[PDB]
Amino acid sequence: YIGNLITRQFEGRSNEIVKTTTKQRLDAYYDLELRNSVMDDILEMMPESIRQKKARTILQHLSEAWRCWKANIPWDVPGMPAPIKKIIERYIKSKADAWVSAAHYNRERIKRGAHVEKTMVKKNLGRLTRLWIKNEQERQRQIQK
Amino acid sequence: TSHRPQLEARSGAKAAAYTPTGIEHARLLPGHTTLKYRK
Amino acid sequence: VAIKKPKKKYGTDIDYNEDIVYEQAPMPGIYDTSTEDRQIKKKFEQFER
Amino acid sequence: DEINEPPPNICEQCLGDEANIRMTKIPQGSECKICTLPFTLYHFKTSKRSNNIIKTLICVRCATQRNICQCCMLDSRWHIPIQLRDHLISLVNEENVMTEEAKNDMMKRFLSLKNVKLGGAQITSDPSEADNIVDKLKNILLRAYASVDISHILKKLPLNESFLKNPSTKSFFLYNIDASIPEWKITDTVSQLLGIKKWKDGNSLSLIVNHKAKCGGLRFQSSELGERFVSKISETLVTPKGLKRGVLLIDRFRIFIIPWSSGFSAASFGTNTAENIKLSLSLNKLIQLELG
RNA sequence: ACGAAUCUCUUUGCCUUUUGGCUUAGAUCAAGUGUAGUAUCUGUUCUUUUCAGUGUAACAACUAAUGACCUCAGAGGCUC
Ligand SMILES: [Zn+2]
Ligand SMILES: [Zn+2]
Repeated sequence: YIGNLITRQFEGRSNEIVKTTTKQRLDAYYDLELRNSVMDDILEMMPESIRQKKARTILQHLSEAWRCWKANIPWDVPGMPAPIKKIIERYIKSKADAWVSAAHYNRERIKRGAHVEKTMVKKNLGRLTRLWIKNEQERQRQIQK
Repeated sequence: TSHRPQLEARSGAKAAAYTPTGIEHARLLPGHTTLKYRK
Repeated sequence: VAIKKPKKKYGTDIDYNEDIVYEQAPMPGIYDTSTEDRQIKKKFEQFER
Repeated sequence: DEINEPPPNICEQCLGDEANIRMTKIPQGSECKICTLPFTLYHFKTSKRSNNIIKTLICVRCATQRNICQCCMLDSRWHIPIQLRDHLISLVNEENVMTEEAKNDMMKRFLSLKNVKLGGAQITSDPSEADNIVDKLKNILLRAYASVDISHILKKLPLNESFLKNPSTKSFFLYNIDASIPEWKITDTVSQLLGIKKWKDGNSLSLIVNHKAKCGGLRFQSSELGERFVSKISETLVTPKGLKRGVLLIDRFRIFIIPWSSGFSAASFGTNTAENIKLSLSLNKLIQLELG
């Protein structure tokens, strides 16, 4: 304990501090890996001549479409290339499975009563009411069809 | 602005040329010091 | 009275004006850029004159 | 590489004359003077009974890029300083070679980690490329203020009296002193002439030279030395009116003297730099009037 | 309706200062009546100051410093 303290006095803090993933920065790190994976797959599809500008705009459609899936609004872009639209719909459903299964897993925690954070109760409250109304809107369309 | 995505990740090329510190971490203490070999 | 410099905000802060801060020289090629550098140095000293 | 490191570059004249030297290696000793980055400090002593530790001040990367030793930082061949080395190569290749050093701590560390040679370190550490330039050094050896009211001051400068034996004075007036010819060189020439060497112990002579006015004066204690200073000077110049003046004789130069017959002091030559330049301009005519 | 080059112009191509994350859209969406606190101005009080001792006569000190000359290795003497 003191041997780290004294060497911090004499030598200073190391500049190579690498933050481990933690409960507080898991949701951010899940997004950094997700934007990288979508960026890599779309950039291979591109025949040629794609730069830091065109890779910057395409990652918007991903962010917009995740909002549309949360809204249960169908996400259709006119003039969108069908391979890229095939890619973006895939990663949303990847993210949808993590979004839904984390919502199930935390409800089982809350019913047991075993150490759920005060913010996490409100987040799980918000995740379910998306899922319940989404299940409601699916059932309305099946009756209509 | 001031809230941005990443264009590239932090590379390990930069931390390799730094001088080390040699701070002693709790998880780098000696543990499981013997390897097991398969038959 | 000379212009005051902006003070160092940290220890290894860099005066960009004093030196070429990360001089990557052009790679040595085979075409002998000797007289061209003399004409630059003559023109660069002429410009600051 | 921290487990594969070069041996240190030290001169022969830092190590000295003895055969076996016990040297102490400290694996991260002090930090380098040049790149401010740590290294293996080697330190040693010439003999066992010596009283001076000789440390390596710079790292081996800064010592290789300049081709110098780590201890005295002189060049490994020719054993000369770096500023004089890059000047001697400048007279051979007719272009300025120079090792330039960053003032910036991020650009002292940057400039050391590159594997280049700096300045005359391409010429030196190649023995073929160094000996031929010494041969090219050898052919070089085959060549081998009109508005000022100065009239208050020139009354006090003698300028009208003669350098004879007969006046017995302490002070003298040296004019025709170039902007070269340093104050120590005139006291050494007088003390060589009298044999009163190590004069600064007894304070036998005191000399004031301006180097702007191109004039000066030297004061003696014990006036009997004044006849020794007169009699030990043989060559004199007589102005075509008269009024003979002795010549002190610094190498290739000529310095004229007249007994002041009082103590001149400081400020006799001038009390302002702009004012002193006109006294040299005043004299330049009288030197030409004395000679021609 | 085809000139060898300059300027002025139209159309294609190129898009050039041409939307840079995340989560629970990240979260929420303004007083009718009856009384306080802070700032500024205005008024009052207290505090922050010292020496002089009328007139006349007599005596002493001051208006140390500056300039110049000389000796000694800055001081000493003299004059203004
Ligand atoms: Zn160094
Ligand atoms: Zn040396």
